[PDB]
Amino acid sequence: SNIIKQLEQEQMKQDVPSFRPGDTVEVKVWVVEGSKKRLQAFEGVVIAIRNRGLHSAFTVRKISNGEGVERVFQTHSPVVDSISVKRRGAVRKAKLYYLRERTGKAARIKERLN
Amino acid sequence: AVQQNKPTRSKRGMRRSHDALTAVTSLSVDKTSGEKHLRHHITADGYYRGRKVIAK
Amino acid sequence: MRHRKSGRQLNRNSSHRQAMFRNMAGSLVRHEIIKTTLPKAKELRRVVEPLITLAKTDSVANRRLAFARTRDNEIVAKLFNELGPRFASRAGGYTRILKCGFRAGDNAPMAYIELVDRSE
Amino acid sequence: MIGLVGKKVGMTRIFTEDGVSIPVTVIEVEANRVTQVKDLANDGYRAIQVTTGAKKANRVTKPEAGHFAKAGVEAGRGLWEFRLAEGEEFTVGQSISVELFADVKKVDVTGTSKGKGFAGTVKRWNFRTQDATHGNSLSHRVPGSIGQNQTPGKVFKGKKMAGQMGNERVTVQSLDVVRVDAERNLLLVKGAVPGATGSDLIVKPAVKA
Amino acid sequence: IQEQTMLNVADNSGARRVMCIKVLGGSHRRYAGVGDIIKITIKEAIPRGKVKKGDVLKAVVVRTKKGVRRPDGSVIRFDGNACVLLNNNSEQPIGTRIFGPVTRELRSEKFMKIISLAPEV
RNA sequence: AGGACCGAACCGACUAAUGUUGAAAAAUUAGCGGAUGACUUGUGGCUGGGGGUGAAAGGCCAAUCAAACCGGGAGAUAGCU
RNA sequence: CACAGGUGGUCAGGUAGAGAAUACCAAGGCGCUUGAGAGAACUCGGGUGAAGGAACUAGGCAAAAUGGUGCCGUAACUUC
RNA sequence: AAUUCCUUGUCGGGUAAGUUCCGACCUGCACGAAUGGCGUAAUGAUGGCCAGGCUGUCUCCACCCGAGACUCAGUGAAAUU
RNA sequence: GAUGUCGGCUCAUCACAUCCUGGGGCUGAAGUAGGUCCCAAGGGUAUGGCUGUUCGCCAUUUAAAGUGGUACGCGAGCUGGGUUUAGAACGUCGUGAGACAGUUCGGUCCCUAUCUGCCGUGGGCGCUGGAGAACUGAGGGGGGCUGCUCCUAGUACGAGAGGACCGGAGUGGACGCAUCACUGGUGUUCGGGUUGUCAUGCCAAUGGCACUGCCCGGUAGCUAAAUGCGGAAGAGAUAAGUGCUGAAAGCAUCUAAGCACGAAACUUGCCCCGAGAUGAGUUCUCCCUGACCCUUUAAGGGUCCUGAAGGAACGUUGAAGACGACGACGUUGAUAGGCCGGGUGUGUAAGCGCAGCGAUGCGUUGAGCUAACCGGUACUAAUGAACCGUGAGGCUUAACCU
Ligand SMILES: [Mg+2]
Ligand SMILES: [Mg+2]
Ligand SMILES: [Mg+2]
Ligand SMILES: [Mg+2]
Ligand SMILES: [Mg+2]
Ligand SMILES: [Mg+2]
Ligand SMILES: [Mg+2]
Ligand SMILES: [Mg+2]
Ligand SMILES: [Mg+2]
Ligand SMILES: [Mg+2]
Ligand SMILES: [Mg+2]
Ligand SMILES: [Mg+2]
Ligand SMILES: [Mg+2]
Ligand SMILES: [Mg+2]
Ligand SMILES: [Mg+2]
Ligand SMILES: [Mg+2]
Ligand SMILES: [Mg+2]
Ligand SMILES: [Mg+2]
Ligand SMILES: [Mg+2]
Ligand SMILES: [Mg+2]
Ligand SMILES: [Mg+2]
Ligand SMILES: [Mg+2]
Ligand SMILES: [Mg+2]
Ligand SMILES: [Mg+2]
Ligand SMILES: [Mg+2]
Ligand SMILES: [Mg+2]
Ligand SMILES: [Mg+2]
Repeated sequence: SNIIKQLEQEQMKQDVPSFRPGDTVEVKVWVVEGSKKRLQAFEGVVIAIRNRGLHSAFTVRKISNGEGVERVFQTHSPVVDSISVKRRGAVRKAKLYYLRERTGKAARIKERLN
Repeated sequence: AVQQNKPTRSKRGMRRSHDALTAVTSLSVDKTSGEKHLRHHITADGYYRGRKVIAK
Repeated sequence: MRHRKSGRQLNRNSSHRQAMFRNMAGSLVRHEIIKTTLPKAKELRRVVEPLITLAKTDSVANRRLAFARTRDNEIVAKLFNELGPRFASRAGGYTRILKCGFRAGDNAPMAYIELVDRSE
Repeated sequence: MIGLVGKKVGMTRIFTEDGVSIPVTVIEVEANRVTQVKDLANDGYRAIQVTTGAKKANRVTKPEAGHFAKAGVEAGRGLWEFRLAEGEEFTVGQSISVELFADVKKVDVTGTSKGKGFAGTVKRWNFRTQDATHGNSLSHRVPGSIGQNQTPGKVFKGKKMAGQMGNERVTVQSLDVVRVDAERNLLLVKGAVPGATGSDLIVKPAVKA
Repeated sequence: IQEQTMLNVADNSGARRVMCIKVLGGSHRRYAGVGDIIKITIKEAIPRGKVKKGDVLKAVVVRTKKGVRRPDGSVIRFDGNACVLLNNNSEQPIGTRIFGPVTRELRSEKFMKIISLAPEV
C-alpha cells in the first residue's frame, strides 16, 4: 500500500476526462484486427462506475445490431486510448442496471444540462 | 450409542487428569494503598494503579 | 471465519444490538459512570466517543443527527453543552474502563466505563 | 542458486505496451544478511543462514543477540537457512539483495498459508453435498459413509474428514518475474502466492524448468 | 453453455429457440461460450427456412450473457445467448447471413466465414 | 334459492421439514379441505361386553379392543424356556 | 411437570382495511425462572445469489412463482 | 385395460433419445352387461403423462442474519454395563 | 432373548482375468488404422431419455466410458422408488372366510458415541545442567490423466486415395493448490428510495415496528464462475522384449562364462509432515562459579542465603483460532479502541433562499452521511512488581593437555 500505490500512482494515466452514471462517452479502443491495428469507437451509456485507483471501469451500454451489448473498460488500460463524452445526462443514481430492461422511450435519460 | 463395558474407576481418574484447577500466579498489590488486588483491575474499594477512581 | 471483521455481535440481532447500546450510551452520558460487562463496555466505547467527537460542534444538524442516534434530546443537550466543550480539546480517548469483573449470577466479567473527566 | 526472504503485500497490475494487464504479487526483499555459514566440517552440509527484518532489539533473547553478535549482528524477524552448492559466502553479513535475481525467470515463492481452521469436508476436500431436499434428514453437507463394513473393520488412514484447513508452507513453483527492481527492494511475479500480506516468504529460483 | 440451455439463432433458416444437448470438447466438459462448437436441436424453426424443428446438428456460440474478457481485463457482454448452426459433417456455417455483432474471438481460420458478415467486432 | 362460490372465527387433517431419551405417549412450523350445513358446539340423558354403537375401518366403547376394566374359579394348563 | 397441547360464554377503541384478515397502536398485560462470552465443523429457521433453468428426483419433493379492485376479453365441451 | 402371463406385444404421436403417457390393432393367459356394460358435463388435498411460468431441485456450491454446537459460572439426566 | 432387503445418494478401498494412456512379439502388419498374445494397476475411466431398477435398449459425447472383491462395500451416514403388515379394487381360484413369486391407488425409517478406528488439536513426561534458535533427514504422505492443432512432412510409405515414425512447439478438457489484483456473488455492521402505522407537542426533521417491512446499490472480509501455478525433464534398477560375443552340442544359440539397451509400474527427482528417529541426532548463541549440618556414607537427606537465561501469568490484540495452540504489542509503545487526513460507497443532507395554487423543481451542493480499508496520531486501555525456573552438570574408558 505505502510501498504499492506508488507502482500504481506511477502507472495511472492522468489523461482522463470527467464522467457520470448518465453520460454517453465514446470510448476509442485499439483492435489490431488482423495485420492492421485500427481504433474502434464505442458509443454507449455509463451505468456502473470505477473508482478504485489504477483499477477502474465504466461499463457502457450500447445495443448494436438490435442486440443490447455491455462492455466494462479498464480505464487505465493502454487499449483504452482516448475517451470522449458526447452527452451528459441527469440520472440521480450510481448504478443504472435498471436499464437492462428499458429500450427506447423507456430507456430515455434526461440530459444533464447545467 | 452407549458404552459396552462399565468404565473402570481408573479410566475415569485419567480422564480427570486435566480437570485439575489452576492457581492465580500470585496477585499484585496497590501503591497508594496496601490493597491486595487482582492485576489490572479495581481494588476492594476504589484504587488500582495508584490514584483512586470510583467514589468511595 | 471473522478474518479482519470488525464489530462485536454479543449474542442477538443487530436490531436489538443497537437500542441496547443506544440506551447504554445515553446512560453513560448521564451518570458518567457505569458497571457493565467488559465486552459490552469495550464496545459502548466506540459508540459514545463518536457522539462526543460529534458534540465538538454546536451546529444545528450535528444536533439533530445526534438526536437520530440516542433518541434523547435530554442527553443530546448534555452533549454539545457539557461533554461537548468538556472534550473540545480532548484528542479522542474520552473514556476509561476500570475493570473489576466477576458478577454473582453469572461469572461474567464486569467493568467500570466512565468519562475521563468524571472525577469531580 | 540460493533464495531471498521477503514480505508479501503485493497483488496489482502492470499494463504492457501492447495492452496486457499482468497480475503481480509485490514481494519486498530488504536484502538478506548471511548471519552464518554452514560447512561439512562443523555442520555436515553446505548451507547459508541469513536474515532480512529488524527486531526492535527489545524482544530479542540474549541468546539471539549473542548469535547475531557472533556474526554481523543486525536483528531480523528471524533466521533462514539456504542450502547452497559450489559457491560460498562470507560468514559475515555479506548483505545479499533482490539483485540476486535478474536473469532468473524461475522463482518459487513459499508463504505460510491461508488459515481457515474451521475445516469441514466439502471445503477442505471438495466433497459432494447430498440433495438439499427430496428428504435427507440432517444429512445435507456431511461426510456420510467413511468406511465399508466388517471385512475392512476399521477406517483406513488418510481418510479425508474435516480438520484444520490452512497454516502450512505450500509453495507455487514457476511464476514469471515481472520486475526485479532492487533499490526500493522489490520483486514482482505473475501473481498468486500463499500468505496474507506481511507474511514471511521464501522466493527462490524454480527447481523445475 | 451446459446441457439444455436455450440459445438464439445468430444466422438464418430455422431461427428462434434451439436447445443445446451436449457441450463438445472433451469428457466431463462443463459449459461453453466465446466460440465453441455445441450440439444443437432446433426447437422453433421458421415455416420455410433450411432446417426444421427436431433437427440435430451443431453450432458455434457467437454470444453469451457472461461475456468475454481480454488481457487488460475489460470484458464484453451481450444480453442473451446467440449461436450459429453449422453443417454437422464438416463444420462451417449453413446460413447465408449472420445477425447481431460478434466477437473478435471468432477470427479463426475456420470461424472466418462469419466474422466477415455485416455486424461488428 | 342453493348439502352454491371466495374467505376469518369455528370444524377438519392432504403435503413437507423439525421433533423421535420430544415443548408433546401424535404435537410445532409453513402450506391445505369445509365454512347455512348429512354443519358446528355447551349441559344432561340412553344403549354394557359375545353385548353396545358403527355413512363399515373390526372402527370406537376412559392413552386398553378379532371380544373392555375390576375381583374371583386360580398355584388354569405349559410333553417348552 | 410452574408441560409450545385441550377448554364453553360475554365484551369489542384508533389508523389503514371488504372484514372479528392483516400491520401498527389505546385501555390493559407482558419480555415467556439459567445467565456471560465466542463468532468453529455440523444440525435447525431464514435472507441474497453469476450463467444455465428440472439437467434434480421414483416423483418439480421442497422451494420459487401467482396474489387486489375496476374495465377490456375468454376455447373444446355442456346436463345450458 | 385399476383386468395381458409371454411384455418394454405391434404401429402411429410426443422426445435428440419415452419399459411411463396418448391414439390405434385384437393374439381378451384370464372384459362384458344392476357381485352392472359403455359413455358422461361438473366436481376431486384422487392415479398417470405433458407444457408455459418459476426457481439453489440440480450443474456446484458462495456469502450473510439468527437458534444450538464450542468457552465460563450454577443446577444436573439417559440407555447401557 | 432381532446380523434391517433391492436400487439410488455420499464416501470409498483392494485385485488384475487392463477399457484408455505407456513398452513389446506374431500378423492374412504398405501407410493410416486394426487383429491377437506378452508386460504393465501410475493416473484416468460420460451426460441424458424410458423403467424402482441393477441391467438393458436409445440419443449424444470421450483418449476410454474396464471386469471383479470389500455383509451382492456403504441406513447407530442419507433416501424409502421396488419389496412382506393392517385400507381398497381388478383379473383369477375357492360355496366361503379368504388366496396369488399377478396387478393396482394408499402406507410413521429411532439412538446425545464409552471402547477400537479415522480426522484434527492440546496437556504431561522423556530425551541426563537449564535455556533461545537453526538444521540434519530415518522414515511417512501428496502428486502421477490426457485431447486437439502446428512444425517435422504432405515427407516415409503408397497405384492412388490416404498418410506416419522420431523428435519438437502451442493451446485445451477434467482434477489439484493457492490468492482476491481483475470479472462478478454476498455483504441484516454503509448510503439511499418507498408502502402502512406509532411516537418524538405541531410544521419541518427523524426514530420504532411490519421477513433486514418491501426494495435499489455497495466497503472490508469470505468467495467461484475470477486469476496464477502444477502433474514434467532427467537419473538408477528393471518387465515383456531385443539383443551381442559364446561353448556344451565340428555348426547353431540371448546365456551355460561374460556384456548392452529396455515402460505411466519399482528407487529417485517435485510438494508437505517429520528426532517419542526412546537408535530421542546435529550446529550457533545465552545463564547460574554463597555458606552449613544430619548423616545408618558416594547414597544421600535437610537448612539458610540465593534465584539467572528463559518461561509462564496478566493486559491490549491478530488475515491465528472451537478451547488449548501459534503470532504482534505492553509507556524503551502504534497492540487494540478513539481521533485526524484520505479512500470507497452511496448520491446532492438539514437549514435557508427562490419559482409554482400545489405535488414539486432550481440554488447553495456534487452535498450530506460513510465499515471491517490506507496513511498517521499516545487521547483511553495495555502498572512497579509478583510467579516458575537455580547456584556449574553421574560414572567407566579413550583422545588429547598439565
Ligand atoms: Mg426488525
Ligand atoms: Mg425423521
Ligand atoms: Mg482385524
Ligand atoms: Mg358451500
Ligand atoms: Mg370456503
Ligand atoms: Mg356431554
Ligand atoms: Mg381407546
Ligand atoms: Mg380350579
Ligand atoms: Mg401359573
Ligand atoms: Mg415457566
Ligand atoms: Mg442464479
Ligand atoms: Mg429427468
Ligand atoms: Mg438422473
Ligand atoms: Mg410443493
Ligand atoms: Mg414460498
Ligand atoms: Mg421431460
Ligand atoms: Mg391405450
Ligand atoms: Mg368384472
Ligand atoms: Mg360401478
Ligand atoms: Mg452446551
Ligand atoms: Mg457447565
Ligand atoms: Mg497380465
Ligand atoms: Mg444410464
Ligand atoms: Mg450390501
Ligand atoms: Mg437413521
Ligand atoms: Mg415403497
Ligand atoms: Mg387388505
